[PDB]
Amino acid sequence: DAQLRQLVPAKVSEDDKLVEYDALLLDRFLDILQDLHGEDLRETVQELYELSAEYEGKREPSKLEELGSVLTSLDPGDSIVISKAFSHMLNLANLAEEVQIAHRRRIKKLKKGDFVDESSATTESDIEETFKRLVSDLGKSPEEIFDALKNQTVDLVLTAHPTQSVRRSLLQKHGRIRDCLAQLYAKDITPDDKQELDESLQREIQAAFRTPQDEMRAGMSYFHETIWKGVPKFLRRVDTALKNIGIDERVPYNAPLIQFSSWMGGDRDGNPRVTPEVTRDVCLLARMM
Amino acid sequence: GTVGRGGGPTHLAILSQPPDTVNGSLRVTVQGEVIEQSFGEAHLCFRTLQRFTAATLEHGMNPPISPKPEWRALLDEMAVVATEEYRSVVFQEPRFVEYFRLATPELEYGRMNIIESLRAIPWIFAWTQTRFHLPVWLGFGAAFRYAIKKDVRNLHMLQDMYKQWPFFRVTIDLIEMVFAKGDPGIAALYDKLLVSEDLWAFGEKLRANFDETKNLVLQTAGHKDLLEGDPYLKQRLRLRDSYITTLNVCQAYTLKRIRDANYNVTLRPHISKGLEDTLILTMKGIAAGLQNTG
Amino acid sequence: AANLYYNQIENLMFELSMWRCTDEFRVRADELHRNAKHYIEFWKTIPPTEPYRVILGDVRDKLYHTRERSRQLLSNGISDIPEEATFTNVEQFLEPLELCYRSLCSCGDSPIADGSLLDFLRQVSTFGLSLVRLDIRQESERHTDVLDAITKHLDIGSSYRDWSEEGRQEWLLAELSGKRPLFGPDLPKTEEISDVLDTFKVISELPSDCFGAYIISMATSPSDVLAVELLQRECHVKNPLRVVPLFEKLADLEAAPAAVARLFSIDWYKNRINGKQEVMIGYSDSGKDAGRLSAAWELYKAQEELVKVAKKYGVKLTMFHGRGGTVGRGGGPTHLAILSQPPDTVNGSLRVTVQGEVIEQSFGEAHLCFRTLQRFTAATLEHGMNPPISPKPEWRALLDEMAVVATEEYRSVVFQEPRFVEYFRLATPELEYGRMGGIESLRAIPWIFAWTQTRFHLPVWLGFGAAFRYAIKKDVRNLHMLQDMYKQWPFFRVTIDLIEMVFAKGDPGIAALYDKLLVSEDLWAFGEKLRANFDETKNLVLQTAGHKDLLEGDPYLKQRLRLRDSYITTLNVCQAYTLKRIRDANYNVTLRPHISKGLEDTLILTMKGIAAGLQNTG
Ligand SMILES: N[C@@H](CC(=O)O)C(=O)O
Ligand SMILES: N[C@@H](CC(=O)O)C(=O)O
Repeated sequence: DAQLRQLVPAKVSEDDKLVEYDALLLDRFLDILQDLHGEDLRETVQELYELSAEYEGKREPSKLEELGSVLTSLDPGDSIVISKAFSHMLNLANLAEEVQIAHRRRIKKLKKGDFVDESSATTESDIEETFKRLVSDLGKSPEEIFDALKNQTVDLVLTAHPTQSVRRSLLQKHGRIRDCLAQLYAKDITPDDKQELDESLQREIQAAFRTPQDEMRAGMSYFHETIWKGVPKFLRRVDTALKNIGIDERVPYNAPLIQFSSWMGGDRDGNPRVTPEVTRDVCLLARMM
Repeated sequence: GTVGRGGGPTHLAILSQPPDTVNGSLRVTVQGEVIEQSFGEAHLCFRTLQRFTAATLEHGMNPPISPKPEWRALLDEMAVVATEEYRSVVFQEPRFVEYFRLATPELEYGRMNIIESLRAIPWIFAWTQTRFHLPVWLGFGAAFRYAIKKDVRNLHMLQDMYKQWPFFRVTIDLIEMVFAKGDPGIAALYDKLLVSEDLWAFGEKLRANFDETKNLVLQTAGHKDLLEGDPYLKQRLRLRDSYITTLNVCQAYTLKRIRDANYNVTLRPHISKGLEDTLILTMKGIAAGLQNTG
Repeated sequence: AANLYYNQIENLMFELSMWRCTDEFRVRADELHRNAKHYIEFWKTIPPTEPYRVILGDVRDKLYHTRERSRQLLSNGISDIPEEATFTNVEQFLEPLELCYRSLCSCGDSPIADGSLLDFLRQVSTFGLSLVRLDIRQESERHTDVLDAITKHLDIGSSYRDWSEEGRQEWLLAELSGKRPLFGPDLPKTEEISDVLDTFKVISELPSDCFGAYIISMATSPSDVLAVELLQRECHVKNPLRVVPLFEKLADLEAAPAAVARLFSIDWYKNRINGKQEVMIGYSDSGKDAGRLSAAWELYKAQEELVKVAKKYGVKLTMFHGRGGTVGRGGGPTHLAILSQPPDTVNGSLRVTVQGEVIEQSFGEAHLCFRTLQRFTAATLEHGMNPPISPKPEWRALLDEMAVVATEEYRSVVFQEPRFVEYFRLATPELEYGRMGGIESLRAIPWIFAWTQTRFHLPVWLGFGAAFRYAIKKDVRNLHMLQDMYKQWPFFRVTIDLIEMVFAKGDPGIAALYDKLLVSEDLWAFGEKLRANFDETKNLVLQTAGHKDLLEGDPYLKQRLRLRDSYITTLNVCQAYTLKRIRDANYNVTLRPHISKGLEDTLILTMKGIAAGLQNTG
């Protein structure tokens, strides 16, 4: 299970659980692999994993050739299963990262008090910390901050995924995996709750494992999952930060502080598949959504 | 760009914009390979919206320092040197394109899957796949080497720039992130399997460039190791590498099995209860594993 | 100390037989006729007609009891002698002596007072009750470990080691500003952590006259100093030791002035230090990081900058010179070395390491001892009223450039050559020094020791070669500038003089012998390259000095070294072959039948003999 622990021997924060998340996900996925394709398949996948984890430990080129002698001996059908498996393991590792990042508690005494703090989420200023530095270090007034805020726009332009457009229902499966991971390590979790969260996690891992208009609909998937509700949640936080520097007004609700744009079905540069009809379609799709 | 990294690095990237280039109006591409990390999880979405909003507001009530005259002058010269080296490899080597078509899956990307004539996304994609990342770092090596030879005090000036000038710090930080996603040993494997022997010397020359450039980048950043200042990112990348390495080896041999009609393999009897489908799976998985570079 | 005073006080008694004294003195001697048991020669009952003997006889009794109480407390932890029967502070000791002094002077006997009694008063004032003040030194990281265990036990999501420098300062200053105790036996302690805290405990229980500076090795940051200040207070050191950062690496020196300025700007620390600060530099330490030339020039400049910081904040700065510098040579060369300090870096307060390999030459013979005290005292006084010339702008610029070249050459050999440590372990008795990481983790003393033994001295000269070569190539008139600097600039002249002295102790032929017998032949090309560097570096040093031969300007030292060499060479040859006989199980020798009436013992003898022969280098 561990060996991961040998890849990454130290914790990076006291609430660092990333190795544990990965060991858990890997352990359950391998059981699922065995259930679906047999113990021999599972043992081969497990062998390849050990070989490449050994490679990460010292980076001997001979370990890559051991990897190759196994991989090159696989017929096409086994090659698909193995490459699917390691792709899915990567997806699970990224879900674990997201959970870890989402719940890494802020340590204020990690801040250096300079601009390098802004290169990491562990030290960057949130919106109120930004307000407070502008007031105390730059002598800006809360009215000046409020006035600039009212007139500002952040415009985020969504572009298509260059390799994989992920459908909304897969995103939901991924969110349930994340939710199970987060709850499984909660403080006073009951044994039966934990048992049921484990069984839920196993079934969602398995469910997940098993045209320009299409690309656009896929790419519009983040609005319903997070952005639709995320935008007013953050704007409410700006209001809270405003009160805490002495501005009792909320940000006016029609101020375009945040806007979203899109290239999906509009960028025809070197892409004859983006036709005038594609453009009409994505405009109607967006309005329907 | 550095503003396209998402995560925390985007925050300083925005603040590092030249003074008065934001002025209350930020317009930024959210790259497809980054959108899941930027918006997939609700807390991360909130924090993406927050850092764009906060950095936009702060910039231009708080522009970054303007570069010292000697910093300007050194970069003006380094830019000439770096462009010359980059162009001498990418456009003026008569066999570069040939090597490019062998050493990377670029042709197989460009018949499915989504040099002056090549689009930028395939250019970045091809060298990302083989963990070599030539488009991102090529030219830094000659530039840094030139600068330290030109005047021995430029070593210390480059380090002051990295410490003091947000533009230069975020520029180096991105190179360092991409080097941490690189492995010239895996690139060498693509050469061994896919590149004719008369081009192996060329490939090895590029990898010596990779290594020298990496060390010049580390020296400018004051780091003994990659991502020394970011152990959180270093941990995340380390935990990805095993799965990506497996897909790399699989992709390299699969490409040889697809391309070379005379490459003989001994199959083992079927284990599980086209090779192109495998190639496609390795491309999607490797890209998912490496996300944003340059 | 008590024994030395006790073996001297009877001589004062014998001599001060006078009967004339002041009314105050008579009063004091009349009492003491009832508030000679223990004595060395002076056995008789002291009559009241000898008042000075009555006073001094009571001092003798206190000194005996002081000596014996310390002997018992040391030997069996316990003493039946009450502290009130002893001298526990130097004021108690000085009082009756100064009484004797003023009484004699008041009665017309000031010539007598200015004899042995004055000598004795100066001894008490010089040596106190301890002879020496003891410095305590410990690594910064060991203090960080203590504070990490303490904060981790607070269970607040993170601990001291995680925090940024600014975060650490914030926590330290809130602790220091507050009244809340830091401790309780509620603390899980490792061995090392108990050692740190028990060290402070021992300090807290002993007289404050016993101690000098608390030195922090590998110091970088204000928190390093505040951490010790906090731990001293919380371990109940009632009179805390002054805290002295030792900045070792070149990057640490570059950051030292801003670190010291931050400390001085902190109200609690400013109040704590009462207008005084000591900072330690370590020449051998910094030369191991970056090469000797670059360490020497960066140390010159770091002291310039520290003086500016000290002046801005109104603090009296004392520089503590650690081993390896020109001030550590002893003899005459030390005199110019002190005078060569940057302006205002001395300011009436010189603190210098007396290296163990130099102490015999500095103090063993009574005339040399006198002349050592004299040159330290004379040069210290002169420097404050006669600073050396400040360098010309072009000298600084050239040195700024040479330092980059020299460090690059030094580090390319010592840290970048993949097989350097391998070669180092073979060509050198370094591993055998320890028996009885790489170079970064290796201490500075073994580093210098190892190459001293083979007469190669690589740590001292490596990097001067590339630097001089670069300078001469860059502009043909730099050779004349380097020679003008040697002629006109004390800092540059003493720097080069030390290098020339070390070359005079070197022999690449002997070093080549160690290679032949001990180094894999695949590394013989490497050693040969180093020896070619040795020779080129030596000749460029000689060119800078305007010398055709080593020590051309010092025939006295040249004669001395030449007369040692034949014995040292014998020990070198013996050590090289003895190392081969110890290491290589396949090395065959034909013994001759035993001549006179383990090989490890011979190895040890050669190492001690060679070190005694070569004394100080870098
Ligand atoms: N987006 C991260 C890297 C990654 O997640 O692949 C960064 O730019 O630092
Ligand atoms: N201490 C002498 C040399 C020696 O006696 O070995 C010097 O520094 O010149």
